[PDB]
Amino acid sequence: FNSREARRKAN
Amino acid sequence: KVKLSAKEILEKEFKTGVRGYKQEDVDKFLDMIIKDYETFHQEIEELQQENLQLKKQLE
Amino acid sequence: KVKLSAKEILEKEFKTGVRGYKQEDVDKFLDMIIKDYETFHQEIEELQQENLQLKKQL
Ligand SMILES: [Mg+2]
Repeated sequence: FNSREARRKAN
Repeated sequence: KVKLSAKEILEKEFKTGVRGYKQEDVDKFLDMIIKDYETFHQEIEELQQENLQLKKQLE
Repeated sequence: KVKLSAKEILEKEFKTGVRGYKQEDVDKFLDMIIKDYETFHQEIEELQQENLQLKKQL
């Protein structure tokens, strides 16, 4: 993941 | 010196609790801070390299 | 270039949820980030003054 928000969404 | 890094801010996991800050709000805000850390470090490296080249041309 | 600032971080309000990131932990993390913004600006300002003085010598 290159961003916190993209990790948050995937989780 | 500097305490955090862009990588450390990216990978930071906060514990949760009742009435905690909404995760989306915090993560979108920290993503902007992460870009800033990258900008800061690139500018410093650019300036440190210029500083070195100016010094070499003086001697 | 730079999007935020010490003052913009202090002023930032976050919505809360039934659950969310623990407010104490987020704030203490933001406190370190604010200190880093100060350190970055001081480092950049020192380097700019030094390069300016060097550029004058050439
Ligand atoms: Mg996952």
